[PDB]
Amino acid sequence: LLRGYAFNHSADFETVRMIKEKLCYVGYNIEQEQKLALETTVLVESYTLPDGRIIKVGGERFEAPEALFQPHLINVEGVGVAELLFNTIQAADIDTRSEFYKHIVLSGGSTMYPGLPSRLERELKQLYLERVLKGDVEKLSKFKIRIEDPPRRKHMVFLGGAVLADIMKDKDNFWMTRQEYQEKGVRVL
Amino acid sequence: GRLPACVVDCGTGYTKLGYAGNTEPQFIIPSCIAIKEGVDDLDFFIGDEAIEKPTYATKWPIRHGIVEDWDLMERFMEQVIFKYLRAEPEDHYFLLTEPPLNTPENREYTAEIMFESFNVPGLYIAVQAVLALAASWTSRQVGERTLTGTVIDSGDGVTHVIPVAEGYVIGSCIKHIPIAGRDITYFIQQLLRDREVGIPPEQSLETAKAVKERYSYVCPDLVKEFNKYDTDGSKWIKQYTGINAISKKEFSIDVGYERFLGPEIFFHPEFANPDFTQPISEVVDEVIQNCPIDVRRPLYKNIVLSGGSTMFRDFGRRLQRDLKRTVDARLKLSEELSGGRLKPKPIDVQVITHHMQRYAVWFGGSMLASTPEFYQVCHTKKDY
Amino acid sequence: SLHQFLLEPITCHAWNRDRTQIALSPNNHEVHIYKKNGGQWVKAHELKEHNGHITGIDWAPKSDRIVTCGADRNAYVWSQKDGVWKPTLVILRINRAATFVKWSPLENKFAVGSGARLISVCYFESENDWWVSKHIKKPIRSTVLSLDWHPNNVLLAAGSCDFKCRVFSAYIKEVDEKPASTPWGSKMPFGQLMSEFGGSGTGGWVHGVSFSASGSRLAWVSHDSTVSVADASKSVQVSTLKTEFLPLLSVSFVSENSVVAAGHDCCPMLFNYDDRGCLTFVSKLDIALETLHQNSITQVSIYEVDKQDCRKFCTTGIDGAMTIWDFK
Amino acid sequence: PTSGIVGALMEVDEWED
Amino acid sequence: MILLEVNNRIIEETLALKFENAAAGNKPEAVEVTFADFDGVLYHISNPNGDKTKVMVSISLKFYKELQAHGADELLKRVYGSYLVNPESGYNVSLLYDLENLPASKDSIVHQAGMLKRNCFASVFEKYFQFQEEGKEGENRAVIHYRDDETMYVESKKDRVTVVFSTVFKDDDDVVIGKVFMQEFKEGRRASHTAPQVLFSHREPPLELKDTDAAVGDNIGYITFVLFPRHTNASARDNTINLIHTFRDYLHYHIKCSKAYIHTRMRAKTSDFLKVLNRARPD
Amino acid sequence: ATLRPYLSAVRATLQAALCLENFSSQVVERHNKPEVEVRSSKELLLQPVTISRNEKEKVLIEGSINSVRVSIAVKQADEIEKILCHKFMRFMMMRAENFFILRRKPVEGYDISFLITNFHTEQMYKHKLVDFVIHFMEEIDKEISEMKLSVNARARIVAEEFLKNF
Ligand SMILES: Nc1ncnc2c1ncn2[C@@H]1O[C@H](COP(=O)(O)OP(=O)(O)OP(=O)(O)O)[C@@H](O)[C@H]1O
Ligand SMILES: [Mg+2]
Repeated sequence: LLRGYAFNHSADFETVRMIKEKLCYVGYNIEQEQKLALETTVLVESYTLPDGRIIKVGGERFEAPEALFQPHLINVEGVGVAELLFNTIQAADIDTRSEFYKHIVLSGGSTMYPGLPSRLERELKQLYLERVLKGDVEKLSKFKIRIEDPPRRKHMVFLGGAVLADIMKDKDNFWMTRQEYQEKGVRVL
Repeated sequence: GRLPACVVDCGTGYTKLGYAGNTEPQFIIPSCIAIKEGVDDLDFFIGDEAIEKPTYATKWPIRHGIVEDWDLMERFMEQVIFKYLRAEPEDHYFLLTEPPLNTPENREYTAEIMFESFNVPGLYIAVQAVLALAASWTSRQVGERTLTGTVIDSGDGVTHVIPVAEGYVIGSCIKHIPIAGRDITYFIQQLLRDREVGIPPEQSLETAKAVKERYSYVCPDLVKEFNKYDTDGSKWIKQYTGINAISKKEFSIDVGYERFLGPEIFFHPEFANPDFTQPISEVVDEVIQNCPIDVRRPLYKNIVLSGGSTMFRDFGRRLQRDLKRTVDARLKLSEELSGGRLKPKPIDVQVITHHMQRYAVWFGGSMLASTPEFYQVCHTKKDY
Repeated sequence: SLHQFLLEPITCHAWNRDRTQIALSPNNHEVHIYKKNGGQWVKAHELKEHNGHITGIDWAPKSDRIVTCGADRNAYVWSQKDGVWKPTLVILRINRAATFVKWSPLENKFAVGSGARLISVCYFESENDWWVSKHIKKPIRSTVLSLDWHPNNVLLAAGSCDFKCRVFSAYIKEVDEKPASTPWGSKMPFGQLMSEFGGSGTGGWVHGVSFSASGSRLAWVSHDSTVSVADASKSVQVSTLKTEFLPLLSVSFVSENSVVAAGHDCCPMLFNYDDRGCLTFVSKLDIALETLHQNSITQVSIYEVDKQDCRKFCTTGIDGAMTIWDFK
Repeated sequence: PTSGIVGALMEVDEWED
Repeated sequence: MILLEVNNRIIEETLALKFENAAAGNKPEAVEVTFADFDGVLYHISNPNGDKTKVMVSISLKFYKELQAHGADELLKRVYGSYLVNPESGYNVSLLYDLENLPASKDSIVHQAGMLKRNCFASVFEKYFQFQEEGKEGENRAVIHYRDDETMYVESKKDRVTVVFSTVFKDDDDVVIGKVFMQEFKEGRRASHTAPQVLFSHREPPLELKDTDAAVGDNIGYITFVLFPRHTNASARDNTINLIHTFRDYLHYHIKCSKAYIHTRMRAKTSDFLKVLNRARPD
Repeated sequence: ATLRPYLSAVRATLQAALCLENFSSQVVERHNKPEVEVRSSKELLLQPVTISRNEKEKVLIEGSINSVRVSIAVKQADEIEKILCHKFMRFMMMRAENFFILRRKPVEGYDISFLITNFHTEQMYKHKLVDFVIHFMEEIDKEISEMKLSVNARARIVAEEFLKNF
């Protein structure tokens, strides 16, 4: 809206969604992003509309996706995804904390921005090197942290359902029988 | 405040010039530039000396509320500063005016033309809504002075409805009605070129504008006025006498049904525009009820009118009556939806008319620029 | 003979066995299949599953299957079992963008070159119906840009941005059978460096590599406007020629003695390699610009039945035009 | 601001149917 | 335009409208307007404390004392006649007009009302031009301050009279542009044969002003007009005084017009480059 | 005479540097950025090259695998040429969203600077960009040398019209 481009809230919701899907990305280092945005014109791209107009989107590409890491920009009180992950892993029993550091899986369609894999690693490493192991930068090598994110992130809910129905296709205890609700009306499985 | 600030407001049909601290503008001129088609660049005329001139091509550098050519706006500002206002730009602060929904590029090119070419010490570009709403306090009670309202900006181009809440403009909820004064005079021209013979083709626009400005008003219902015109013609029918451009032959015409069908196309846009059918009574309601939920009531309580095309008689009365009618039914539906145990408080709708309504933006600019603390707000030369 | 398909560039092109259908990628996230109905090219099918720029295609003729790889870290294997093509999933386990893909002579494995300093050799498993990958990563320091296969279905050439051209072995024991002895070497475990080249001081990025029909000779082009041929029969020896033209982006053997090249000059060229170890320039083959292509040529392929008997070759590039060139 | 503006202000029937 | 007008437009329009409406017979209205003009002056048109049948036009020069010393009161008494009045609080000179007792010819009084600055300044030039006609030479020069950092000097000899302007520039662009423009004035005297003479020296005062304590700097220039008695005779005095009155504003106006002209040629070249750039696309 | 060999040398050096390809980043996943602004891998960069005619007019060319940067300094004779050159370059740099191949702020020590990416080489031809740069290096000198005489010729008429009356 702050460039001379007026899109109403209701009827143009699905027109700006294509702009978000096509041209948006999360920056690794904010500094180089701003340096390229201020002293260089290689971030501006032209998008065509159904009406035939051509609009230009510039430095707004890497500002919209950063409500996730800094939630206060759109009036949401909290800590952000990177710090909330830290507060969740550092709230369980000590023995199983290593079992969760190594295996973090990303799912859903709102984690397909370019660079979102490569930013959470840096944020967790910095948040775990100034809160838990303050200073003494030698033991981080022994501390292994790994994030798994295959290029099939969107449909991982479906694919899991494609496996669990395949293994347990035959034995008739996994399903809730029709006759169970003819007499009982509830379930315990 | 060793010398007052300069206020210049540029529009599609008129430009208003003056000095800070005065109630009236010192010059309201048409926004026309005429040129000839060395020092041939300076051979041009602006304003009333450019409406008719034989060996000079005239044109309008502002269309629809945007600048089309900048080489003409530069020259227009040169002869605004150095002929009419007679001010040296090196020792005066300037308060210009931007259209609603202006791009940064258009805003920055004006600063380029001002700073790089005129050495202006200070410049301030102000949105029209807050300046229009500031002038509303001249004819209001002492106990109510707030920056919350909805402005119906009318004029010669397109009509805007802009809400402002606590000093700032809510950009999303701005909507455009494509009706304005130019469409009204085009409509009344077609009405007059069907019934009366005696109008030369050349002076059609001037006679239409004169009939619009002198005799024009709104009526509650159309059928009763049509009946009253035929029942008693002496009271409601007048004569207009005009002077021909050739041989000074005076001519006369009768003003009839075009009196109150002129300003009716605000409330029935399908009379003259086939692609738009929503009355203005509903656009204001739909703009107000798309905002944050805590500021719905103060916006209804303050609906100010700024622009020349809202100068008709009884214009606010129709808006008030229609908005009251369309909110009362909604409250009745809400009450009946929840039985009859509790009756909501009825919403007070109010529209405010002033003596200063044709040039409200300039008046607000003059009042803002006379304060001592205004000089701490502008962008200085070194900032550019 | 020039034909202009689209004004946009062509990233990559693939041919089929009968030279009737063609697969193209017009610089977007889609693949278009065209056939020839008489004497005019009309589009046939569209394949769309990627969500990123597509960078490589190849068409296995005997099995009739299309492998596609792109910059979204994905790869798919398209097959035709009904009228509509359908995909099959490939697990690659790379975290950067893929850059090249190629089928093997026996059509049982395929090699993907990527920008994570990896080479992924993928093979099929049917217990749960997908492709599983193995990685070669030991001596590579940068992104790979070119790949090629040996006739004996084991060895693999690679060029990378670290100014080196390498020959590895990609023997997978679950699929392949035991190989014979080659001049390149004897001991062939998986992922073992067999030979390395690239020592010339002022080395540039290698854009294209290729093997000969006999399998005992390798050729590659560099960004310092040089072509080089490495022989391994008499001895592990090299011969490098320093051309006076712009860089070359592709190379392919026509026979045991001649090699054809193309690049940014928009004109294919022919070099000759004598049996004694000498490279000599012969001539151009195309005697606005005074050249049929209006921009750089990105890919060179063979229209005929390849290195056993090659007569015509196809060129495609950024201008959007595809050209067939005949020696006779 | 608003204080300066408001300080400088003073210094310088046929319808229901 | 080329030549700046010497008549204030707002005074002429307001007084013309009010006089024609008064002669029509309608009631007069209230007017309360404050202006500004070149060289830091400040006007005020108002009603004299409530009564709406009279109008008062007052001027507010900041440096009127030296003009009063050189005899500006006599010319004001001579020209405007009986319209002079006791000045308003905080203003030097005031003129009063009554709408009942109005002359039939409305053009002369409204034409004279606009030349208030010219009539304020004309006394010095009149007094020093009388010296050649009467021959009483040997009198000291004068000094008049436009603004906080500028001066006019005037002096008369037995065969010529001279006026020296001191001009200042702020922007470093204006320095070079002014050197380009105002070097042309030195050769205009040689281009004609019946014109006055112009002289200039940069960054230092001339010999007549180096004796005094003038301003030395990079931004200050000195422009010397030399006039002969042929121009300053009795018959052609008014045309001379009308045009020497405005020379700083003239030069500044042309300097600020030149850069605006350059912007147009820059826009044309920008459009040309954008056009030739777009001819290389395939589409 | 002397400008023609300079333009020829700049032409020859530009033709040997605009041979670009596409390259996704090997540091952060799925970011395509130029590899001459974002300097993150020494292997991908080429040696800078400078070509000059005298002690105050020279062109610097910096190459890479998917971007080229070309910085140009122009001639200046006196103060008026200096300020007009500065004004003209500031005018062009402000309108950099329309000039697709123009950098917003120049490299220190140089007046104007272009940045050309592989996208601008695929959407346009190759020789026409080099011809555009060669046109750029001479048309500006012509334009400013014309503007000087234009401003000089605007003083004669003003002085004559003022001196004519009295
Ligand atoms: N009674 C009236 N008095 C004055 N103007 C009137 C009246 N009735 C209609 N008008 C019209 O009002 C318009 C006055 O122009 P106005 O100054 O309001 O526009 P603007 O601010 O220049 O335009 P825009 O806001 O579209 O840029 C003219 O078209 C005039 O015809
Ligand atoms: Mg207005």
